[PDB]
Amino acid sequence: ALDKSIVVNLTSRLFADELAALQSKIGSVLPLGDCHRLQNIQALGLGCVCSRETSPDYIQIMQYLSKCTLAVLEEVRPDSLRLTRMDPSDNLQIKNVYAPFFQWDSNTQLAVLPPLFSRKDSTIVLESNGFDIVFPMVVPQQLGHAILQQLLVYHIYSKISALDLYTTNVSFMGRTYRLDVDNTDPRTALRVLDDLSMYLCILSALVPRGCLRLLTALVRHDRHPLTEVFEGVVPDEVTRIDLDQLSVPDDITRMRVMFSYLQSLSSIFNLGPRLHVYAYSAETLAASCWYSPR
Amino acid sequence: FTEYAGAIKTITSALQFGMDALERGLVDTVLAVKLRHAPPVFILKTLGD
Amino acid sequence: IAHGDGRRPNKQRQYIVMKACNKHHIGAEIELAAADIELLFAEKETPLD
Amino acid sequence: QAENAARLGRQVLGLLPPPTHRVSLTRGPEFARGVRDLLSKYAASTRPTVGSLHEALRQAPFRQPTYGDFLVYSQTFSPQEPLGTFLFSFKQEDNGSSMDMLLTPTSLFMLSGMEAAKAPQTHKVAGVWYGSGSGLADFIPNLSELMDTGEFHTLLTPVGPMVQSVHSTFVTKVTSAMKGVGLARDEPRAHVGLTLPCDMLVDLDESCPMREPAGLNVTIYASLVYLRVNQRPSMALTFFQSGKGFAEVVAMIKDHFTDVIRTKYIQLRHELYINRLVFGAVCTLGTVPFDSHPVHQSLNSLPVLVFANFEAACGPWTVFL
Repeated sequence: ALDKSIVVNLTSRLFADELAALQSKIGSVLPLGDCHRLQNIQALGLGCVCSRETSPDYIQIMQYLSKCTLAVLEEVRPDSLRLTRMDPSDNLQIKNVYAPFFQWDSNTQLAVLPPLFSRKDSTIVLESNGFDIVFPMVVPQQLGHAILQQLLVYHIYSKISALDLYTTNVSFMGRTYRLDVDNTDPRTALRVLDDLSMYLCILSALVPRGCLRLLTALVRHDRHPLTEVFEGVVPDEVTRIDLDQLSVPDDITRMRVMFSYLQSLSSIFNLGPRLHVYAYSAETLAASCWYSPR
Repeated sequence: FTEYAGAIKTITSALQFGMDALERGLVDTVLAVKLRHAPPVFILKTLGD
Repeated sequence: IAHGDGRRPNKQRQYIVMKACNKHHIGAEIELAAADIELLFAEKETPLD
Repeated sequence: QAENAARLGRQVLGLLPPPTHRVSLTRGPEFARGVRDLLSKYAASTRPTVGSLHEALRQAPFRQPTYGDFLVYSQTFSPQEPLGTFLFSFKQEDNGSSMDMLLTPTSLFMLSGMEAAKAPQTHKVAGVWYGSGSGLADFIPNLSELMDTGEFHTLLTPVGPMVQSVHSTFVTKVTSAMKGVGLARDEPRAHVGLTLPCDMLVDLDESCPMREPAGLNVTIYASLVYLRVNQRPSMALTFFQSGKGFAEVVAMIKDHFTDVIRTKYIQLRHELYINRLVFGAVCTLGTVPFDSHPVHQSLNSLPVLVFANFEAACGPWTVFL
C-alpha cells in the first residue's frame, strides 16, 4: 500500500527556545504547499497568506485552506521537522493540543479554521531562519459555523460605521470569546457578502404567504421558547404581505424554489475540509478519524 | 517472451537511473558543502599573513 | 541529479532523434563517333586494318 | 484441450478479491507474517535488481470500477464515437423493459438549439452526426416545457466515460464506467481516459502568475445553464476544471456567466414568474490527478482533449445563482 511522510530540510540549527514550543505541540495539524517528501520550511507555514506586515483577511486565509494538502507532525528533531500526511480517505490518529481548549468525545465532528482568537498564541516565530509558522485551529462544526457567522456579521457592521460587544463576540453554551480583529482586509470578506445580497433578496421575492400568515397567528399570543426574537410584537412588514388570499398550488411552486436555493447556501457557508471522528480517547487526547475533502 | 524480457529491460534501466542519479547527489552536496565554507582570496589572503 | 532543495525532482527523460539520408546524382557524357564504332566489328586482314 | 481449460484455472484463481485476514489463535504469531501490503519501505542495495524487488512490485492496491450496461436506440447514440466521451442518462418514465436514453455532450448541443458562435467548432460536427435536431427531439416532447419550469437538470444523472460500444443496426449496446478508471476492452492492459471537446471545456486556473498551492486533486465540474435565445428557451452546458474547493468555484462560475445572468433578467421587469428564477446547476463529474497533462487530439476537424487517470465520482446537481 501507500506511504505518506514529509521530512522537512532546514538550513539552520534551531535554538532551545523554539524547540520547546514545537515539542509541546507535537501532534498538530498544519497545511503545506507541495506533495513531496523533501520540502522547504517556507511552505509549512500558513504564514504565506497570513503575515505580520500585510493585513490578513481571514476569509481569504480560509479560502486558501481548502486548496492545500494538510499534515500532522511526528517528530521535531533539532535540524529537520518530520511530518505525516493526510489523504482521502484514510483513518489517522489526531491529537488536539489546541490552546482555546474544547472537549470532544466519540462520534464527534470537526473542521479546520484559521487562528481567530489569539494570533500571538497560535503563531510561533522562528528568528533562526526568519520565517514564521502559523498553526491553524480545528473546531467542531457547531462552533466551526458560529465563528464564520459572527465574522460575516462583523464586516456588515464595520462598513455601516463609515460597538464591539455585539459584533466581535462568539457565543456558546457556557463560554464567550473574542474574535481577533485589529487589521483585517474586508474586501475578500465582502465578495462573500456581495453574493449574500444576491441570494437573500431572491429569497425575499418567493416568500410563501401561508408561512407569513402562520406567524401572524403565532407570535401574537401563542408564545414559544424559540420565537423570543420578535419579543411579542409583529414586524411592520409581515402585516403588509398577507393581504392576498391563500391558495395551495401557488405556494407549491414557491416552496420548491425556496427548497432549491437553500441548497445553494451550502456554497457560501462552506467550512474547509471536514473530519469525521469515530473514536476519541479522553485522558490521552488522541482520536481516530477519516479525512474527507469537500 | 520478447514482450516480457523487453519490459524487464525497461524497469532495470528505470532503476539504474534511480541509483546513478543519487551518486550525483553525493558529488553535488559535497561540492556545495565546500562552497559554503570557501571565502574568496582577497578576504583571506591578508588574514593569512 | 537528486538534491535536497525544495524544487521538484525530475522523472526519467528520453529523446528519440530521427535522421534521414540525402541522395545525390552525378552525370557525365561520353561521345563515341559512328566512324569509330563501325570498324570495331569489322574483319581485318591487311596491315593497314 | 484441457490445456485451454487449465488457463482459466490459472487466471481466475489469480484474479480474485483478497480474502479476509483470519488466522486461528492456536497457530500463534503467524498472522503478522501475512501482513505484506501494509509494509511500505523496502530495502535497497548497492545494485538493486528486479530479482531483489519482485516482492516490492508484487503488492499492489485493490482498484476496480463498476461498469454500467445501457441498451440504446441506434438513432440517438451516433455509431462512431472517440470511445472516451462523457455520458448522461436522461430519464422521463419507464415505458418498456430496458430501452435507455444516453446523451453525449455533442448530442446535448443539438437538443439545446443555441447559437453557432457560442460553440463554433462542435456545431459543424454535431450537425453531421445528426439531422436538423428533430431526430432526437421526438423522444422528449417536453423540451419546450422542461426548460420553462427548469426541471431538466433534475432528469440527468452523470454516468461516466465510455468503455465499449457494440453497435448493431437498430440498437446500440453501450458499456460505460462509474467509480474509477475503466479497463479498455480492445487494447489489453490499457485504461480508457475521458475525452472532452476543447470547445465545451472552460479552464479555471489560469494566471500569468502575476502563487497558488499544488495538491493531489483537480476536479472536473459540469454546468448547465438555463437561458433564452430568440425569445425561445434553450440550455447551455459547459465544463470546468479546477482544484480550488467548492466554496471558490461557485463564486468563479458566477463571474464567468455574468453577462448571461444580466441579459436574461432584463426581461423580468415586466413578467415575474417564479418558475423562471432557476438558472443553473453544477455537478461533480469526478477527479483528475494533479499535473496530468491533457493531451490534445483532432478528429473528423474536431479538437478533442483527453485526460489520463480520470476516475469518476458522480455528485448531485446543486442550483447556483
